[PDB]
Amino acid sequence: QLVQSGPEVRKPGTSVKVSCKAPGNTLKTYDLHWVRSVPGQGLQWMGWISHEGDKKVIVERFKAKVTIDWDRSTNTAYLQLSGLTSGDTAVYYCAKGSKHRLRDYALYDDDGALNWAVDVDYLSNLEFWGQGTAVTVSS
Amino acid sequence: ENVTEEFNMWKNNMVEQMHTDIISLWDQSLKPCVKLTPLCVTLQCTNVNNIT
Ligand SMILES: *[C@@H]1O[C@H](CO)[C@@H](O[C@@H]2O[C@H](CO)[C@@H](O[C@@H]3O[C@H](CO[C@H]4O[C@H](CO)[C@@H](O)[C@H](O)[C@@H]4O)[C@@H](O)[C@H](O[C@H]4O[C@H](CO)[C@@H](O)[C@H](O)[C@@H]4O[C@H]4O[C@H](CO)[C@@H](O)[C@H](O)[C@@H]4O)[C@@H]3O)[C@H](O)[C@H]2NC(C)=O)[C@H](O)[C@H]1NC(C)=O
Ligand SMILES: *[C@@H]1O[C@H](CO)[C@@H](O[C@@H]2O[C@H](CO)[C@@H](O[C@@H]3O[C@H](CO[C@H]4O[C@H](CO)[C@@H](O)[C@H](O)[C@@H]4O)[C@@H](O)[C@H](O[C@H]4O[C@H](CO)[C@@H](O)[C@H](O)[C@@H]4O)[C@@H]3O)[C@H](O)[C@H]2NC(C)=O)[C@H](O)[C@H]1NC(C)=O
Ligand SMILES: *[C@@H]1O[C@H](CO)[C@@H](O[C@@H]2O[C@H](CO)[C@@H](O)[C@H](O)[C@H]2NC(C)=O)[C@H](O)[C@H]1NC(C)=O
Repeated sequence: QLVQSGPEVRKPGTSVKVSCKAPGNTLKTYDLHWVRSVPGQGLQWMGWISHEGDKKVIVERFKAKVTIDWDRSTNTAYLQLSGLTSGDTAVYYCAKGSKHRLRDYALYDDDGALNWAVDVDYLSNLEFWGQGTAVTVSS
Repeated sequence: ENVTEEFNMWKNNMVEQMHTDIISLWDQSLKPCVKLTPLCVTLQCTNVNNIT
């Protein structure tokens, strides 16, 4: 299982922080995802930062106001929100999953080396999910 | 003067020797030239502008 920070209430305008912790260090090879769940509006994908540390994809719709960090030493996921508007009043879930790092077009060299490779990675699944943190913004 | 000699352009070996030569010089010059082996890659190509 996973642990998330407790429910939070924030006055709009300032920032909020959410922490997702794994028990000890048993989930390190798996990649990290953040999701949002506006009630009655389905679920949205906040973004992900992978597990090797080579990706930081965050959806552009939330790129400006949302940051996702990972502390290796404590093995802790950090989610920072800045705008904190009425639309952010919802439940944020931390998920641990796995991807498929396929190798697409790659330029081998004459001698047989690997000059470069786009090797774009594909999302496979999100096995482990946090208990969910409710963030309430009230004016 | 007063000299008669048979000739045979077809059995002549000068042509064979000079053909071998020309091949040798052709082989010799391009050896210290850039090897174009890092070009045989899949090319994405489109029809070309103002043409007839
Ligand atoms: C000749 O070149 C080809 C190039 O295509 C190469 O084949 C590919 O090799 C790569 C390298 O392993 C393969 O990438 C892995 O793929 C698996 C999924 O494989 C299954 O599904 C495919 C179809 O998509 C099937 O064809 C295949 O048979 C399998 O059924 C991924 O799951 C792997 O992901 C793991 O590694 C990633 C990094 O590489 C991680 O980011 C990812 O999170 C996964 O982590 C794994 O390891 C962790 C520890 O490191 C562990 O904790 C996790 O639980 C997890 O197990 C990986 O991307 C690719 O599938 C091959 N096929 C294709 C079509 O690309 C040949 O191998 C090569 N021949 C040689 C070198 O002899
Ligand atoms: C030899 O090969 C190894 C692995 O095979 C390479 O090691 C990795 O190299 C990649 C670069 O391709 C590194 O990825 C980059 O890491 C940066 C580290 O940033 C730290 O600080 C920021 C805050 O500024 C933190 O947010 C972050 O988590 C890190 O703690 C990132 O900043 C980079 O992010 C940038 O690029 C990504 C996409 O790549 C974008 O999404 C981001 O927005 C940002 O623009 C990037 O992720 C990776 O860290 C290396 N890992 C290790 C273990 O070394 C070697 O680089 C390679 N060496 C050579 C010479 O080829
Ligand atoms: C071959 O393709 C290249 C790539 O598109 C062409 O170069 C571009 O041409 C357009 C106009 O068609 C310019 O606006 C771009 O600035 C050019 N450069 C790039 C990097 O896109 C080139 O003109 C094509 N050759 C032709 C049409 O004969």
